[PDB]
Amino acid sequence: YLLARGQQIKVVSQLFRKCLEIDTVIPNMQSQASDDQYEGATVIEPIRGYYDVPIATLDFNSLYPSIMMAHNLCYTTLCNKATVERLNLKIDEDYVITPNGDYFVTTKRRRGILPIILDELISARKRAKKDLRDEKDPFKRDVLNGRQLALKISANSVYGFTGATVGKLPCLAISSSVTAYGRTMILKTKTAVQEKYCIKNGYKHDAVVVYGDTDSVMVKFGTTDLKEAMDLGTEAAKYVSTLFKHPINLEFEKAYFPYLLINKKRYAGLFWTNPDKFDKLDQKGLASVRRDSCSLVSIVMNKVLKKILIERNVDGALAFVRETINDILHNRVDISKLIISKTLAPNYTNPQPHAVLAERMKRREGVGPNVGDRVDYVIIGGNDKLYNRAEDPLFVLENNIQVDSRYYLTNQLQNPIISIVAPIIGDKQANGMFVVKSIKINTGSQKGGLMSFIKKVEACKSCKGPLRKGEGPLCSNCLARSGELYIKALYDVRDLEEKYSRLWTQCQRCAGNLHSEVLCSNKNCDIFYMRVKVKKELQEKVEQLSKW
Amino acid sequence: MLEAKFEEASLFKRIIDGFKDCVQLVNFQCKEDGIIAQAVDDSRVLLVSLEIGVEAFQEYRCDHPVTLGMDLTSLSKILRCGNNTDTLTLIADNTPDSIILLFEDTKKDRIAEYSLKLMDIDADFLKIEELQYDSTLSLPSSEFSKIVRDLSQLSDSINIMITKETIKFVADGDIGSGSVIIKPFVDMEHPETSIKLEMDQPVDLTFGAKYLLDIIKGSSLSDRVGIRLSSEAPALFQFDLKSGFLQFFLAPKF
Amino acid sequence: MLEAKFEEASLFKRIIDGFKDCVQLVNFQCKEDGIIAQAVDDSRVLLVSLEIGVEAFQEYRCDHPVTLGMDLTSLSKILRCGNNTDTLTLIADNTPDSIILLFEDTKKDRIAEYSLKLDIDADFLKIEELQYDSTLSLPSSEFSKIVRDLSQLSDSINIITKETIKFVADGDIGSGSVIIKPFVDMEHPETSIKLEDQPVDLTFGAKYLLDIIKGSSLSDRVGIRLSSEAPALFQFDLKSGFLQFFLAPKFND
Amino acid sequence: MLEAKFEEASLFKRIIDGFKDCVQLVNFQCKEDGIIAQAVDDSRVLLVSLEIGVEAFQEYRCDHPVTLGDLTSLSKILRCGNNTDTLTLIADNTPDSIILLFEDTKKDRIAEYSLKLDIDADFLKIEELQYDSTLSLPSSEFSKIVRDLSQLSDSINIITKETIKFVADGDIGSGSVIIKPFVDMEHPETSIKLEDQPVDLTFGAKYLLDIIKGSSLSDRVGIRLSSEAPALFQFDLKSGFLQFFLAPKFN
DNA sequence: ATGACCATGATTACGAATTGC
DNA sequence: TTAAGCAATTCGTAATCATGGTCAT
Ligand SMILES: Cc1cn([C@H]2CC[C@@H](COP(=O)(O)OP(=O)(O)OP(=O)(O)O)O2)c(=O)[nH]c1=O
Ligand code: SF4
Ligand SMILES: [Mg+2]
Ligand SMILES: [Mg+2]
Ligand SMILES: [Zn+2]
Repeated sequence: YLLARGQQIKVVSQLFRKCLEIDTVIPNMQSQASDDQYEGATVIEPIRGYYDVPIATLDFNSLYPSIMMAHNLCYTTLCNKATVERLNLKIDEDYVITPNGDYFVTTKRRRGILPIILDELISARKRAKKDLRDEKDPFKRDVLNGRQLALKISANSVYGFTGATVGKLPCLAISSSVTAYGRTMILKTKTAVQEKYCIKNGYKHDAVVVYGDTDSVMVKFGTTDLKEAMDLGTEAAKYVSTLFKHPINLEFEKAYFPYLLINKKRYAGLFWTNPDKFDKLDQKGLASVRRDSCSLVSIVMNKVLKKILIERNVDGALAFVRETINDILHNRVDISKLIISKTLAPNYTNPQPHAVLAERMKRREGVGPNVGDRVDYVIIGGNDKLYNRAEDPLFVLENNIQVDSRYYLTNQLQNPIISIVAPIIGDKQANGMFVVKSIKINTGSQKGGLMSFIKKVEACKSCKGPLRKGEGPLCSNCLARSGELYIKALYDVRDLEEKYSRLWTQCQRCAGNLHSEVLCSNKNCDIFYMRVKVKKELQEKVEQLSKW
Repeated sequence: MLEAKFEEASLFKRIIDGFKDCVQLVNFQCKEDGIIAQAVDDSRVLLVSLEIGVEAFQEYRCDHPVTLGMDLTSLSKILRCGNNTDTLTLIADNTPDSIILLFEDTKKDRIAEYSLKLMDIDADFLKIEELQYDSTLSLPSSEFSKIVRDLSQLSDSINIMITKETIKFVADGDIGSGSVIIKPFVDMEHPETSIKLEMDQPVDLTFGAKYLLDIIKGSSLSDRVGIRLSSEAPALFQFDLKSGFLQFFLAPKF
Repeated sequence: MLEAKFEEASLFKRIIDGFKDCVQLVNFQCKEDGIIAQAVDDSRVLLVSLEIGVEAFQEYRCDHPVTLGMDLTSLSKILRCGNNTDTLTLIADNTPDSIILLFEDTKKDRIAEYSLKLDIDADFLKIEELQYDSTLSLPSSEFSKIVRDLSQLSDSINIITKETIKFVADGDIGSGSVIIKPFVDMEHPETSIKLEDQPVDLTFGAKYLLDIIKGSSLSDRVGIRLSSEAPALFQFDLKSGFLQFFLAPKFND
Repeated sequence: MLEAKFEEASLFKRIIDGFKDCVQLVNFQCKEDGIIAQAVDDSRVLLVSLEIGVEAFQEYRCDHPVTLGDLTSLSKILRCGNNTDTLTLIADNTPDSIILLFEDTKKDRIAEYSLKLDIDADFLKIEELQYDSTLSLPSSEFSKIVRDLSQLSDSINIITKETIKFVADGDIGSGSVIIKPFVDMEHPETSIKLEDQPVDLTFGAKYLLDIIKGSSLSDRVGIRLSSEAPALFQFDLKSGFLQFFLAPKFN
């Protein structure tokens, strides 16, 4: 069942078991047609900017399961006004009302079964996290993290199933009640941590809730010190948990010394769980940790955030961005780093690039990616709509068709880099460095409908003077630079031949064989898409050096 | 030092707007006999090639072949800032970092000195491998533009049938079809309305309308267009100038 | 075959200029005396009726009655390909599956043949009102002006008192009232305005009025007939026929 | 009761269309002499002041001084006015709306419109200052120059040695246009005026693009520049003027 | 001469993808 | 017969609407 069935069958089995052990029968409620959406959470406004002050982070321990098991929320505790009036139940002792308006009964009347299921799931997650705590290997650390992450999905899948209209026993009352409770709880903890930690009570600064993501509140205490910020965050989380029901508990999880809040549900910073060394560099929602963006953007954003947060030198970051722009414009970026992957869908109303690509591959090759497969492509240059400009990276590598470098500069790399460097250097200074001051039109080995039977008049060098009737790589006007252009060409050829040798010898070492031919189709190797590019470029540069 | 003083800015404005959309970055080669610039679109099926001889200009002080990395959008923005009574002059120093454009009005008035930055497009200078075309037809440019427009309104693939001395356009779309059959016309009153077909070879070729929609934009410079067609060689659309041409090279889709 | 040749290509264009915006699909029923076609909007508030006689043709031959229904947006594309010196000619065979439009000149042999695929299974033609309580006539450009002026202030326009044409519209930003009286001393047989029984007071929908006034291209004089609790008649005169619009009023109490 | 009778219906139309884009809510303070109206821009950088005299109306009663507090609604109503029409403003005592009578020479065509009028105008104290430079040039020339130089940059640099120089330095390049006063042509309307101290200010392009929309009331536009005060852009009327106060950019 | 009509930016809407709780 | 939830951003393409350039008048 774990491979051909979703998360509903697990909660169904748990519910049936707990019911059988409690003398209860689950009705066969005919599933309603569908629904649009009910009211979820209330994500706080993200005060954007660059924050060098340590921002503590306080989040809830399994917010929705804690809310469920804290208020006796279940199917078997769901009363209404008529029921409480007929039974004459006292308020606040026998029955309670949720912020959504629904009625439930306290644990004094009947213990639910969703609380028991959630107790089981959180007691499993506790040991799954303890095992990660007592573990050293980073790969095994990630494995135990994935194991823990799958035990908090099911604990949240309980609430999801109670709120899932498509599926058996859809009780939207309980899902709406837990969402209302969560919203009110984050609002109350924001108010409390802004009230207690201020000037009047005897603190240095005014604590401000910088950002909130429905369970967390990134309070900024103002103290530039980091250890003091961690201690204050711990004290604040403890005081807040003091003001809630037993299963609920706020915990100080992390601190962000350099904090860059890009937008809503999008930020980055340094993970400080210890006041002596940062753990990692987070990237929430940014185009680097996404999958519908070429890996070049990911690498560039990683390096830029490393230079800005870890090393704190914006000048080097801007220089690297300029170098990357120059590489993009001059076709100095490998095809492997310009590959965008998108998950195919069954039906498409608005045509998409990967859908049309898969259709063209089926029409051309003989078989294409079915639904659910991640189709990868690059954006070739053209005039028509973008969905008509997308090609298999192997087809591009074979046919040598040019890549739309301006597209990758403006549509892929411009916006994320701008959004991450603007809070530091301003909007205009950040956008100025994205002007196209240089271009390299390849127009090479593209023999096709028109790119065939065309000449290259071989204009002069360093001046492009068409009056090159006199033979030689230079015209009589700028002949005084005949000792520098040769140096440039020769050093280009040197770099290219060194790289070519390294790549092909490396391919032979990988193939294990030396006396045999290496015909490798592995397109997931970084050196793939690069050996052929370097071979072509070295061929052209050597043919250019042969003019002297 | 290049100093190309024109006679009227509208000439150069139309020259640029004729192909500012298909291509966007060109290399203008100001040599010792005028200006010449060729480029190819990103689809690599359209090749624009412009030649303005020194006769079209009024003054030409360029003594050393210089190159200008023109971005057509910025240059069109600059040219839109010109009047219809100005003698636009393009000036450039020895090593050009920027180009100067002066729309000095004939009557003593406000001179308009704009300094447009230049780039280095680092592209190759191409040239068509010539061949005796199968049919070199001449046709009034306005009629050709109207034909392309109303036909492309239907479908996205226009076909040309040059047979038995009657130029024929056909287009088969989803909503229907459209077939224009113009006979070879000749008259003494209107020299522009002149169509003289060549029976050298019958030509049945189909081009994408997405490129003819850009070809027909340079229809204001030349009152008549010369279309050279060949079943193997790529078709040519020549818009003749006062001392040059704005000829496009298009290849039938296949 | 079906041979219907218009005197000028620019006639069919203006004829369809009224349909294109409001009418989605229409089945043209050809006869031996001319062409007629009707349709109703998807909301069933406005009814269009086309009547084109032979007198607006240089030659007509429709021996057998024909019935073809197509799209106006696609047909308008075909009609826009017509020069001001060409002659339109509808061409359809027996039981047509597609219509053929033909443009020809008179000094240079230029044949422009366009095909157009054509059926909604609906040929409901119903007209009931033949007597209205008031009849008026005014320039087509003047009425459209008042209509588009009043539509800016509200979503409805109320049009009739003794010997006066009143146009009133009340909305959020304010109100607007235009009162036009028939007598004019201009002595021009076109910009004149006539009015001929019982007071009429009915409010219509602006959007429908905007779609109706777009028929001002067919002629230079539109007649408006009003009748309480009856769809008004918005007719545009034509040399051999007319294009009349039947817009139903709104319940006001 | 306030009852104005515009000489031409197109007059008030051009008057409102010259500034209906940079401001949304204005108060028309109508008095015995005429109507005064001023308001700040939505971004609070552009100040406009409207002045109309009794000399531009065929009949102007204005019994009591009343304040007329949406430029969009006024423009939508004024759009109905045709050429052969005499727009008549009508305001009662303490009004909540306003009648705009579009009468015609032919008394068989009458069109009246009512427009619902609360604006808390932060009334500023405008005062005639002694500006460093006082020039005047044709309105079509200035509008053309601004439309030209605004494409190159968002900021425009404007007089040294009795000669103005419009310069705009952007990213795609820079543009320069020289300016010399002259009255050589018999017609003066195409003449350039200029009068004390060198001045070099820089204004945002967008506000200049909104101001040049006032090139529909007069064929000339006067410019008064001061290094320590916002500029003065005024278009002359037969019975008043419509002036603009633009705050320059930072140095 | 006056808007007419075609062409060209702003603005809105929604599909599609992915990630954040 | 079977499928956890919602909130949020970003990008592409179309539809619609304001506004200017040029033409029959
Ligand atoms: C990830 C995820 C989360 N939710 C909801 C449910 C409540 C909130 C809290 O989620 P969170 O990942 O931060 O972790 P959390 O459990 O709250 O806390 P701890 O790691 O125990 O401290 O988000 C969900 O419905 N489906 C999901 O897949
Ligand atoms: S490209 Fe990769 S898989 Fe192929 S030979 Fe080189 S290293 Fe091995
Ligand atoms: Mg949490
Ligand atoms: Mg969270
Ligand atoms: Zn040289």
